[PDB]
Amino acid sequence: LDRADILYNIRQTSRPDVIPTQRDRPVAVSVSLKFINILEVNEITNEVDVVFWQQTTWSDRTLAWNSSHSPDQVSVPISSLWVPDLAAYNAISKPEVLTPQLARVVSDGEVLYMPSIRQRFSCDVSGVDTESGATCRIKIGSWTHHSREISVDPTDDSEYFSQYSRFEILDVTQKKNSVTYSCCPEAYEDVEVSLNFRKKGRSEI
Amino acid sequence: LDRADILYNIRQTSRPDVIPTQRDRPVAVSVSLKFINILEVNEITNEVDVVFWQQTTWSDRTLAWNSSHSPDQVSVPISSLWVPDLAAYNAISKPEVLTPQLARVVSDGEVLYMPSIRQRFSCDVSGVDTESGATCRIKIGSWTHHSREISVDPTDDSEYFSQYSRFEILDVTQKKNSVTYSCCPEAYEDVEVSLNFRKKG
Amino acid sequence: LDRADILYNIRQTSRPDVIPTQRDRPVAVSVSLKFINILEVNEITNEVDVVFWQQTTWSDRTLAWNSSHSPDQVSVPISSLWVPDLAAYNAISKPEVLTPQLARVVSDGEVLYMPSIRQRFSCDVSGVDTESGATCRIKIGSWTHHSREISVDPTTSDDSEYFSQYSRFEILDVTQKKNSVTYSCCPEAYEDVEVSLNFRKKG
Amino acid sequence: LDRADILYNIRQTSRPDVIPTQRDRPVAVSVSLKFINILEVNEITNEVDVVFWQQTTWSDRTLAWNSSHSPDQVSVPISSLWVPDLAAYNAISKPEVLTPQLARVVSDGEVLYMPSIRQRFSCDVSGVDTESGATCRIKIGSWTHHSREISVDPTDDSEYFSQYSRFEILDVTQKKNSVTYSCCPEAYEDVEVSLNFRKK
Amino acid sequence: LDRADILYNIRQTSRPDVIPTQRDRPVAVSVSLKFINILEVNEITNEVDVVFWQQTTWSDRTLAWNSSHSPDQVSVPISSLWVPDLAAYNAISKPEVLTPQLARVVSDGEVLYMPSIRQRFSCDVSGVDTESGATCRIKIGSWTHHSREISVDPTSDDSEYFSQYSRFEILDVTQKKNSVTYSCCPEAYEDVEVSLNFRKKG
Ligand SMILES: FC(F)(F)c1ccc(OC2CCNCC2)cc1
Ligand SMILES: FC(F)(F)c1ccc(OC2CCNCC2)cc1
Ligand SMILES: FC(F)(F)c1ccc(OC2CCNCC2)cc1
Ligand SMILES: FC(F)(F)c1ccc(OC2CCNCC2)cc1
Ligand SMILES: *[C@@H]1O[C@H](CO)[C@@H](O)[C@H](O)[C@H]1NC(C)=O
Ligand SMILES: *[C@@H]1O[C@H](CO)[C@@H](O)[C@H](O)[C@H]1NC(C)=O
Ligand SMILES: *[C@@H]1O[C@H](CO)[C@@H](O)[C@H](O)[C@H]1NC(C)=O
Repeated sequence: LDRADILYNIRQTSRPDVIPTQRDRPVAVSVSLKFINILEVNEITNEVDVVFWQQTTWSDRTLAWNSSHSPDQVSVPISSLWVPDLAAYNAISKPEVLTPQLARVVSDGEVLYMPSIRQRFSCDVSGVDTESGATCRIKIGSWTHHSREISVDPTDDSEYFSQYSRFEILDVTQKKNSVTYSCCPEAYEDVEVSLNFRKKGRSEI
Repeated sequence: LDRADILYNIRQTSRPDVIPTQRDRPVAVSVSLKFINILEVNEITNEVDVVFWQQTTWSDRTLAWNSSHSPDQVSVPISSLWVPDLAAYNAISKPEVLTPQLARVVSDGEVLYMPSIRQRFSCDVSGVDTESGATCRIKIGSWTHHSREISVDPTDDSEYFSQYSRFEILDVTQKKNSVTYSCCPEAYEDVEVSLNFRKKG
Repeated sequence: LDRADILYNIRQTSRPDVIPTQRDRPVAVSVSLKFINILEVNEITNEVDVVFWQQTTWSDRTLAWNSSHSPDQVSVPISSLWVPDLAAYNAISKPEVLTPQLARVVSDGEVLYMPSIRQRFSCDVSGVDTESGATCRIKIGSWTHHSREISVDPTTSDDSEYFSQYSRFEILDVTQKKNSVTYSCCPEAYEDVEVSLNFRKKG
Repeated sequence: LDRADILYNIRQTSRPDVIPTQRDRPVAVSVSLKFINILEVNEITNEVDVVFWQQTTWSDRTLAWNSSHSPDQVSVPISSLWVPDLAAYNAISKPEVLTPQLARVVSDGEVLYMPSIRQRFSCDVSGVDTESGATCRIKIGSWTHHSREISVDPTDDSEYFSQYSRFEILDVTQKKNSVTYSCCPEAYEDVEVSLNFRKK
Repeated sequence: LDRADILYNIRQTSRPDVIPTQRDRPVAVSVSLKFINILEVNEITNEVDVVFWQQTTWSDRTLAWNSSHSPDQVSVPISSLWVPDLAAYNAISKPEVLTPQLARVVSDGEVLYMPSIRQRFSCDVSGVDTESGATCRIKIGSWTHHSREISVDPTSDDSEYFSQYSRFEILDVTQKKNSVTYSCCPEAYEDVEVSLNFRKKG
């Protein structure tokens, strides 16, 4: 197969509305945020404006092809794929996608989607101007798929962080959690990302 | 049936433009706001910028399937479903939907749609910096379907509200009302949501 | 007929690009603004930010059905209908439509479309802080259809009936009058409704 | 023919990606800006926010019909027409179109497209608070078509300016410019609009 | 062939989702920024708002036609073409495209795409108010195609198209080839690093 044949097959049999569950087991979605910049912090309102790469991986076996004498991977527009309906539960702006909306599909059906996102959050900005810094927690999970349909798992903290930010990263921790909504008995899995950061140049003058 | 068959059937037959009235009774729509954040308040202009989850449920029997050896629920893009034409009558900004535009459909045709919305309102902000706080009333009902076509029913306070807001919720009440427009004799049902909130000390 | 049949017929025979003229008479479009809020006023720049319901009615006989044992009215997405190409000639922002983009269609082909719009205008804000107030004129007409294709008419109810009690401003008077403009370029006249909003800052 | 038949024919045989050149002559595009408002001026940054009607006309003979017992003109959505790929070379914001995106098509194939646009420009704002005023020059041309494919020609310009603006128009001049760049052998046309305005 | 036939052929067959690799060589993409304006600079936050022409060229032989008694070039909407998935790795805003989204296609399959973009960047603004000025580095490369699929190469006066009305002036522009690696994957991504040396006029 060549790239043209693989992309044709995906475009033609793309069920983007259909979650690719295998034998009624959940789709395992891995999520890791790589922080690139912290642009605005407001200690009065407890709001932060951040740029991050949202590394997202899952399997969709309906995409798979025989890689013998074929590409091992192709770039696919996400409009041609099912993508997990992830939301940041404490976002106060829509995610602004800064990058081309293409995912990488591996011949075994693994999908890697990593948009660069600018987004504003409600989180704890207290201590940003101190040595120990602020800890802003961001919670990401499926909006509509509970734990029997989607599982969410986490996958240098400053490796891609801008050296030119007014802020610096002290630590990033990413832990699995579970939330319940009042309407409904099912739990939703989430990743809770704790961004420990502080303002550069905190000497009193 | 599997998910692929159910979603195919819904996409092919759901009639998103067709209100799913049964035997000329109104469609019963339930609406409840869960307040998540209060972002900006202006006591001079009487404007508030709020984030809320708009829990919306109704029945559409045209979506129903036999759940024997089948999923009991599916996630469906709202572009493939009829959705009630709800509007906040005192909104001064378009609703900004922060979440994926998917609804949950149950095999009996019950639909659950709960977008996270950021929206600005004209309401009473007087007393926000006092112990008793401000009471901002938000009115939500059908833009085009009167009470013979859509009924709106409300059916805890602070449960999902951000601990990091500058504001705190003292009380939320959600009560059924009716409005009439000058053009037309028919009443439109609404839910009136009273948000009692104050600036934290 | 049921709602499903009527909406199917409209969706299938919808010519949304085709003005529904009858026997080469103009389409009579009625426009009435119901002011809901005055949000920002700048007396230096002569700019106002207003929210209004734009009550818009016209006839499209291609939509009509026999109402015997049928609904008298249905809700239709405006993407399935011809709608008049109305513009506010002194708007300085795009109209922000706050409401679901549905119209009501009556079995005789009458259409009622009433979006809630937030929009900014260039108009006379002088006198806003006085007892007699400011008079801001908003002109709304067809962008491309002259008077032989579209006529715009005010309708024949309290000016403040839907106006927010929480606005910093109050309405003293609203008048809505028919106006015609003829440009040097072109022989044809373009109709508008001129809406005069007399308002002031509350004491 | 009636309006329904003409609009059907246009929608069905619309090649909106195909420039309507006749016998390898350029498409003659006329552009005139009618200034409506000057909203924000910054003399420090040399930026202005303006509202104008962009009167745009050209011929597309593929649209033409016999006007005997037929309308002389119809309103057509611009998504059903070829439109010139005009850009304002000194714009610093996307054009905000304030009006319905319809053009008028005449039975001889003339197209009249006149959007109301709000747009921000980088131009000379120096002297805005003086008697002689500022002169802000706006250059509009085809982004991808050289002079053998599109010619741009100027066609009152101040007549419909808002009496309520903080600013007033002293003069508008609109001239043709033809530019050959070092990169490329072909000439590109533009219209250069000089807006002489001042604070009242 | 006339323009209508060429544009019909491209619209029917161009495969915009398909990278036009020849015999498993990478697609050679040339990228050069022409700076038009510097609109806002913040020395505290190290942010700049810039307008530039992103001159972008590559070959797609699936677009080619016989130019005998035919146009040598046509204008094509980029929705009908494969375009490289270029991103500015240090952008902090979406690219605002100010121009019609059309490319020029030459009869040999060369594509020339040059959008005018307004975009905000995180870069070194230190020294902007000094004689030596600031040097702001912008890195542009493929978001999803590594060096075996896309190669990036740089291709007049640095101020030739720069606005005389900017508060800033350009001292120098240099454009060099580099490579980046991401943690997920062993493969390198080629980029152009554009160094904009500029200062405040006043
Ligand atoms: F002011 C008010 F709340 F009492 C009110 C709200 C809405 C309203 O009419 C709407 C009914 C749905 N379609 C048209 C507008 C009348 C009064
Ligand atoms: F300025 C002018 F005289 F050149 C001019 C102005 C307007 C015009 O047509 C208007 C009437 C139809 N709706 C908006 C444009 C033609 C010429
Ligand atoms: F600089 C350049 F070589 F990249 C370049 C410059 C100008 C140019 O054409 C102009 C006229 C047509 N619209 C774009 C600018 C093309 C390339
Ligand atoms: F920071 C940096 F410049 F060193 C850098 C930039 C980009 C990068 O990886 C991207 C390559 C294409 N896929 C998305 C990530 C790694 C480092
Ligand atoms: C993949 O292709 C190879 C080589 O042609 C062959 O061994 C095999 O049939 C294929 N594998 C599967 C699982 O279909
Ligand atoms: C539903 O499923 C069961 C199991 O096959 C079937 O026997 C029954 O008739 C069905 N009933 C309805 C009403 O769908
Ligand atoms: C292109 O067409 C011309 C004229 O019809 C013909 O002479 C020639 O063989 C063609 N050229 C190529 C390289 O195919």
